[PDB]
Amino acid sequence: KTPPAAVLLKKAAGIKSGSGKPNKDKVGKISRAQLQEIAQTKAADMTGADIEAMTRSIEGTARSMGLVVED
Amino acid sequence: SRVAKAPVVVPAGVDVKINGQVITIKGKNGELTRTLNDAVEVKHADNTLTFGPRDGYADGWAQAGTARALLNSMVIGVTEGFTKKLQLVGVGYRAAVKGNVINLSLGFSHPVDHQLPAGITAECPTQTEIVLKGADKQVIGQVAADLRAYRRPEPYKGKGVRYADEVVRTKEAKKK
Amino acid sequence: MKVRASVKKLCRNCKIVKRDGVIRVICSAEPKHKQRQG
RNA sequence: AGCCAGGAUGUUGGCUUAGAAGCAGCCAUCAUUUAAAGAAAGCGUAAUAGCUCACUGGUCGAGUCGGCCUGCGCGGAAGA
Repeated sequence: KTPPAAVLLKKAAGIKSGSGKPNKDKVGKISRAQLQEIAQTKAADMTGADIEAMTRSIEGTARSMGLVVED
Repeated sequence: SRVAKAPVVVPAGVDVKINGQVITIKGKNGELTRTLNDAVEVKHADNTLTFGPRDGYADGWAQAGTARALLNSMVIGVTEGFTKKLQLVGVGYRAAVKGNVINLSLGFSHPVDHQLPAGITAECPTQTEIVLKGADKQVIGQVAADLRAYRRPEPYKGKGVRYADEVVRTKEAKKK
Repeated sequence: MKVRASVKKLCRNCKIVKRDGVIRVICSAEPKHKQRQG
């Protein structure tokens, strides 16, 4: 099966923890396309097929992880 | 002190009579009792009471609430009394108290054999519990607390007599 | 253990009492918590 | 002040050791039901249980409290 969105974000972002030691450890950035592969984890619990909506919970999960929504 | 103004409400088997000086009490568990009001002012309205100072005196509350607490125990003491469990759970302990005499096995050279003050009676219908009979809340507590001074509970084994509630703060030997 | 002139720190289980105008520190769970001055 | 009902939920937030049981590093400090209970202060044991904040609500019911200055006492205080 597929894992939770949080670890599926760590597989896509330049993060090795955690935010680690400031200016020494990294978190990287994730693109709108890279977010929309992770939003598919909602497509059978969310009743609406709207891709924007199912990605809002991933953009919220990214803030819950300090992960950067940047192109 | 709002409690000094709280009504008490005299229970069954008790009779109260009042004057500008001295209060008079009769009761089915006690004896004809009078208390002098040398520092306090007291009123009694057939079954319900109130206490205060007879002249101020700063803040007025210094004696009246104490005199009221005493009365609010006395009107129970002279009809039904107070709780009467003084208990043993230690190994080799035995109660044998009777009349005015305390006979007790507690790990000492003698079985106490103490003769008690006045106004107090003791029994133990079971070998594990001492039952004190009396109408005065002060003597019934003071005799059980003066008995607490005979082999005081030791710091790491904590054994002795308990007032039906365990309070001893018994230590554990150094760690380990 | 000493009489210790300053009272500065307690625990919620420490009662603290005034006797002859002077404060004393006393706690049912901590036999070390004893002061007699102030 | 006392007596007394609730200290709940998302949620095992996530990484992690050893249990985590509020009470252990560092990262996320947001959300909900409601009259109302923090991603809660604190103790407690190696761990627990237990104690204990926070907020609302039930009952009596009128005044009550903590500092900062000042006059005066209180102890602090031991010698031939």
